[PDB]
Amino acid sequence: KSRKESYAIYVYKVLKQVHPDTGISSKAMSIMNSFVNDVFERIAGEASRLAHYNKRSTITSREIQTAVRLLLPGELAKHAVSEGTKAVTKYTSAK
Amino acid sequence: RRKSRKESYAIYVYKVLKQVHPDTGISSKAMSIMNSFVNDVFERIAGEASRLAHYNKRSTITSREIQTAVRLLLPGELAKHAVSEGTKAVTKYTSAK
Amino acid sequence: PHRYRPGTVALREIRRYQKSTELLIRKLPFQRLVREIAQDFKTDLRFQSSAVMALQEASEAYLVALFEDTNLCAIHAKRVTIMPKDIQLARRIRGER
Amino acid sequence: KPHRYRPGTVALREIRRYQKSTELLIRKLPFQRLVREIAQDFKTDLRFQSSAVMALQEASEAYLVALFEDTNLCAIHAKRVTIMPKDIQLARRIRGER
Amino acid sequence: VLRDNIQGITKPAIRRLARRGGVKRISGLIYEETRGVLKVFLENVIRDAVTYTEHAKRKTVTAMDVVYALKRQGRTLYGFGG
Amino acid sequence: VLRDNIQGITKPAIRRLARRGGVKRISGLIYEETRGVLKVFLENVIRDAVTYTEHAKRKTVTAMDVVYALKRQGRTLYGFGG
Amino acid sequence: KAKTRSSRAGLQFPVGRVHRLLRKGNYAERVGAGAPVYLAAVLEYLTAEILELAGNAARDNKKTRIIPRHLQLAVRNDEELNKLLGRVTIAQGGVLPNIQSVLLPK
Amino acid sequence: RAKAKTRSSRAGLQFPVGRVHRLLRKGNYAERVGAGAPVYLAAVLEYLTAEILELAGNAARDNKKTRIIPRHLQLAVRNDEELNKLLGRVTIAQGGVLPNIQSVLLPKK
DNA sequence: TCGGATGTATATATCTGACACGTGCCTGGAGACTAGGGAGTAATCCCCTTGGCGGTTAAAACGCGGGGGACAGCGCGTACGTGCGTTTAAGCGGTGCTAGAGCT
DNA sequence: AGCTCTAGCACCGCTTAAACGCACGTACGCGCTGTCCCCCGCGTTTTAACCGCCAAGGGGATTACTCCCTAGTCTCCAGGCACGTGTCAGATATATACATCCGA
Repeated sequence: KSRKESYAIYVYKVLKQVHPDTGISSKAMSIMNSFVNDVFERIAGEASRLAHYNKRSTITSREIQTAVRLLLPGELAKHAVSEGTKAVTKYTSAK
Repeated sequence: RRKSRKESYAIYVYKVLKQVHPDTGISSKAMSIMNSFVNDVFERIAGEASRLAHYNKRSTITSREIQTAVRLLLPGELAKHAVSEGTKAVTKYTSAK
Repeated sequence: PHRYRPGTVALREIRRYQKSTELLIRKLPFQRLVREIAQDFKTDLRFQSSAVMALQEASEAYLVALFEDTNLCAIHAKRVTIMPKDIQLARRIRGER
Repeated sequence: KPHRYRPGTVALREIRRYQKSTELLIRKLPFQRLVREIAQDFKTDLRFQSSAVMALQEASEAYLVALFEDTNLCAIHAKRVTIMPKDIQLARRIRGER
Repeated sequence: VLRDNIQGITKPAIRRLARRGGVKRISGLIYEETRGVLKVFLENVIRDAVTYTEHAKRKTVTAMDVVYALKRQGRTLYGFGG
Repeated sequence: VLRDNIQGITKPAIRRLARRGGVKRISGLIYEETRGVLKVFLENVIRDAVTYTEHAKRKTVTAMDVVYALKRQGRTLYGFGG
Repeated sequence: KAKTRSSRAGLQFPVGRVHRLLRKGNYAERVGAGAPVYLAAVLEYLTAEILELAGNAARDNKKTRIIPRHLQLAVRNDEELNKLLGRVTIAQGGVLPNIQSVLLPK
Repeated sequence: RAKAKTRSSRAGLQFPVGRVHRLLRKGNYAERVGAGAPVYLAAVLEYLTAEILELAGNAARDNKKTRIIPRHLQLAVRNDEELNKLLGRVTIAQGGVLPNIQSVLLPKK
């Protein structure tokens, strides 16, 4: 289809939560969208390897959590894992 | 209990060895390296063939994807020979049942 | 009349080009070089305006990064003038040569 | 007086011998303890397969040997025969490891 | 047929790149060495880019083709698409 | 329990590695620099290997875990399976 | 009433889109419901980190619109984002201002 | 029923087309795998196997050895400019390194 | 030392095209329900990792002489930087087209 | 296979500032030298790596069984994405502070 899907709106919403007074150029937004897609591909890519290495058939939070710990550096991983686990905890508990 | 069958390219690597050097043998360590090499090159070509299919939003990996992955991953003349060998195999195979 | 000593303006140019984001290579000459190379792989190829810019952005970033590595090895030889052997060493240690 | 080889003569002989052979140059037991020591900082009471320790040693020795080659080039580039810490630091910096 | 376009990259352009790279003084031979290095770099990137174009059976090299080539060569470029 | 084992890698062992690397003359300061470099290398590889072991809920680090750690680290090791 | 999975998790990034991409990307035969929630949170967190450092760089340059320069500065100044994006080139990002002390005047 | 004949034998290949086909599916590289894909891939893998084994056998004879060992594989992969590029990021266990000394280190008269 | 030249920094004002905001709408996410087998549990086994003893014997550590190379200091020249007049062609605006990317 | 109509290609004309050739000085390449130190090669001392055999126990691999979780399917609807919009952020233009560099 003609319609192109991009994380623009979501990146913008995060920007508003971080710096509501600050805007973002279309060029900077293109970089951010490509950045999100690259990091997404890395985590999903490593998550697939983890499942295959264990001959598993489904990607779970453990694979994502492990991929994050492998791909992201020390502090980013620890902080990202806290955010990820919190989001999964709230999602399942809120129901 | 009995050990679970683990597949390996050992006998196939050996048959290829008998063609290039009938008098030459290969140690288990060297065979393990050759098996690792075959598996690694397999995963690399298959991995690039996957990206190619996804980039063109194709659902099937065909000889076109494999041929292109080979041209990308193999350097210089290795690509030309590999493409020729792959083409010869596929063309002759198509003549079979 | 007044004149700046050797290297005085060079240091000013370094600050200027590090503070500036614009492409340092002329767009049209770089585009012709891309065309000259592409025609060897396939005749009558076409390039999107964004594709030519993408090649230039990567090429300039690659060369700038290489010059930094080159400058570091030049300094290691207690020199300030970069020489071809510095570029060769950088590319060799980077594993691209 | 006893016969003595000139400085660097035996070094060249050592280079040839170690480049001709494929034997691992680090002692297995000291390296094995080092591996578990580093591992002990990540998870207590870990176990290591015998082949896992060998795999780490093969990679570690190959990495250091390759780094020493890059280190020798930058040392030679500075018109020096003796490699210095700045040679390793530069090789690693140019390799993008720092 | 375009030819001898490598010499089209002006001498100051190489200087500007070196200046951005922090190079204070540039030897007169760096210009030819830099042209040769860029020639090799572009050949490698264009070869893969054209390969993606040919595999897609297209005649126009798309920006995504260059990004994929750069991505395969471990020099992923952000800003030209995902 | 295990401690200071980094000093257990003897000075000749580093020399032998340097000799295989073709180094004809080695300054005495290289030994400490080499140990530090090796320590961070092993730390990066072991961290990933242990991470695969933990994900598999296993208690022993297998050769595959090491090969996958190395493979992910960007250096592939042939001869240990996979 | 339908409530998007992102709002349930308290996230802005679309869990639905991440779930669709995980399934359509053929990363595995199956995808657990927890995977897209966890992944969306990680992507949202890393997005916030980049935007925060980029916004600070923008404010430091007395600018109120993030441009590629601010993104490059943020990525290279952070000791961890530079490690994650060490192999990454940013369009129009330029380079960090840096001159070696050996080059400066006596 | 016709006599079962392996796809490898039909293609004139030693490498198992069936195994390559199974692995291409089990690895989930794509939703579908064309019958021509494993034949082409098996031929490429078989060719590259022959290329290394040919050079490795030559290195073995040059060392007066009849069995290929990791040393012969390393010498072959590193002496060939193209195989060294394909396996530049690859480390071979017990393979060692090429016997090369920088000319500047050798003595002078 | 040091004062003069003088590039960069900063404050003000005009402008504008870019992005911040609104809209229509439609498609793909959300809700609902199912099958069914992947994942999880439990019980078992056994093999291979951890640990110890013994001793030896090769390898490591230690001291030393000394030599050759690390490199501080110097010469000096020619190479590279700075400056200028020249002029080149890159960049821009505009017009023509139509191959061929995109979609059905 | 067919249609569309995008935008890549080609060309002209003008601008002007980047590119160039050249003048010419001294910054810096590096050949040469002194030297002293620290690294080498060797003998000696010694220590802990290695071999080898035995323990044992745990955790990895396996089987059996289950179930609850995900993929498929369906409905639904308002979230998100092209289109529309405009106003105000930073480019452009000007004024003008203030540090640094060089020649004396």
